[PDB]
Amino acid sequence: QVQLLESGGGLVQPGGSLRLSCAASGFTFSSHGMHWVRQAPGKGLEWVSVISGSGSNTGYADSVKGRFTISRDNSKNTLYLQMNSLRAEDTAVYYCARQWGSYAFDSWGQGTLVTVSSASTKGPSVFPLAPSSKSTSGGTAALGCLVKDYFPEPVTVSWNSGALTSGVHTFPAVLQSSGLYSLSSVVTVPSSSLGTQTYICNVNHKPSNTKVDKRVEPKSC
Amino acid sequence: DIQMTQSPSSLSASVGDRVTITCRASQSISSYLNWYQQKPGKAPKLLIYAVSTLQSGVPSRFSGSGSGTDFTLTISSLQPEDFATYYCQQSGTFPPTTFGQGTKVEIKRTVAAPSVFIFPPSDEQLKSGTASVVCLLNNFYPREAKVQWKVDNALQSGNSQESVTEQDSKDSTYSLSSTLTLSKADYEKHKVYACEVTHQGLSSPVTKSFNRGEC
Amino acid sequence: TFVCEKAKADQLIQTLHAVDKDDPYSGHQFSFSLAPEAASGSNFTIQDNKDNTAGILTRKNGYNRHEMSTYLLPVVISDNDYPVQSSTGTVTVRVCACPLEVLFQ
Ligand SMILES: *[C@H]1O[C@H](CO)[C@H](O)[C@H](O)[C@H]1NC(C)=O
Ligand SMILES: *[C@H]1O[C@H](CO)[C@H](O)[C@H](O)[C@H]1NC(C)=O
Repeated sequence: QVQLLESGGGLVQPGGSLRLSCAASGFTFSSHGMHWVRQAPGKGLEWVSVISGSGSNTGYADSVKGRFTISRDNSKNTLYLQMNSLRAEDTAVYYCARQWGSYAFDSWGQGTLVTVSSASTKGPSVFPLAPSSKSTSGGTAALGCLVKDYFPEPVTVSWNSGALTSGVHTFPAVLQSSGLYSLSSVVTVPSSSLGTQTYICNVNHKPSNTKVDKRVEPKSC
Repeated sequence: DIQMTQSPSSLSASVGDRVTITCRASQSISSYLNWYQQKPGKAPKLLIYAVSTLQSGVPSRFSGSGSGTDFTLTISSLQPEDFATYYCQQSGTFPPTTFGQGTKVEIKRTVAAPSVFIFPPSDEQLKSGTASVVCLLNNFYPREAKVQWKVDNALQSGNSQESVTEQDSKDSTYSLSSTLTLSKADYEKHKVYACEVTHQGLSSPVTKSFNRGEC
Repeated sequence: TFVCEKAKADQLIQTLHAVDKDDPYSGHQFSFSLAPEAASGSNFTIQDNKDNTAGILTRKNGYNRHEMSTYLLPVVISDNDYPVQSSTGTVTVRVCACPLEVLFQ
């Protein structure tokens, strides 16, 4: 039913500009106040901006006033957030949210990450974490993928194009001293399936347009 | 702005426990105090509206009360699915609207020892000058685990980075990934790469290792 | 509406319907809540069904006709716009030994 689909996030340099969008469906769009709420990595919720159903009445938090502009296209059922004069402190996951009553938020988008940095986009190197003859601790074996040296966040990892979900652990990225990110995605599978089943990690780093499908095979030594 | 302060910032509780999350306002607020549940990697979900209005599909074990400056969210019988960070929000003098800092709720569970696995650097990575040695600690409880890297039985420090997953939705365990980063040159200098694990679930530490080259 | 004396907690007693005579094409959704004066420590819980209906649930186990025979629940219906507009309808709940329209203007 009620859906809020976001787009537009990514890397932008300090002093830069970026536009976010929020496509709405499943409800009368023009009947709701629409908002932007952000969450800096590992931090709390910060309300950013409001716009009335008509699109005539707008509001801003003091932190974004004069730099950001909220708008809506009711014919296209789309909410926008035009960000300008972007600062390091603007780096957050930005959510669009539908107003419920007196400014509570009942439906939210999936979020879009906005990274404000002078550093360049770097695609990741994808290496296998092969299941060994020793790693077969009984009947359960572990295998994975190492997604190394990328910038900025985020990366997405799926196994066998979404077919494999159970036993999967995609770890939070770690920032290395090189200013580059590194994460690992692992899956525990039965040792008895290594000869029969193919294991491929589908790595996607949208900022650099990197799409890697790495086949994880037990090493022949 | 009106500042909202939650207590505690983090809490750990057992299935069946009556848990309370406090929300204090920097000034008296009316009744526009709302509660959210945010699961890891998800957007917040509205649970309670205007101090006490229960939302559709929200279990009746969730309830709210309070007035003036002090508000409460009560989970009368805690369930494994209630794992999330909870936020209070004041929305009665809008704009702006302000949120509490969040309360992470963790689910207490029986002790489960980790399954330890060690991964040698790939040949693809070695061909580029770097060696990343990965150690996996899978499905354990509690969160507190000690991972020690040993190269030829000598304890390593400053060359590793740990990363821990959030509580598993099905079994309330954690998983941890530790990476030991070395130059190809330093990696070629030693033979046995060990990952030693200390945890409440293990009578004595568990070591997983490999000798460089040989299998 | 009414509540029984031997009524236990989390019991549905009535369903409220938010009506806007000025909304022929069903474009408006209404948010339900108890008015500020009744929002804390009530003997009833409002559950917003999110479809212009809300349930009135008992919040306590047992009601005594002698202690309090009648409850006046002030129910707020609110639009979802900026600035927000609300309406209030008082529901009378009676204690007994053993559908409801709220208009938006
Ligand atoms: C109706 O009354 C309730 C509580 O008595 C709220 O104050 C609500 O905001 C009121 N609505 C209007 C339009 O004044
Ligand atoms: C009814 O309930 C009390 C007083 O009667 C509330 O103040 C409310 O605002 C009243 N009015 C209406 C129209 O429900």
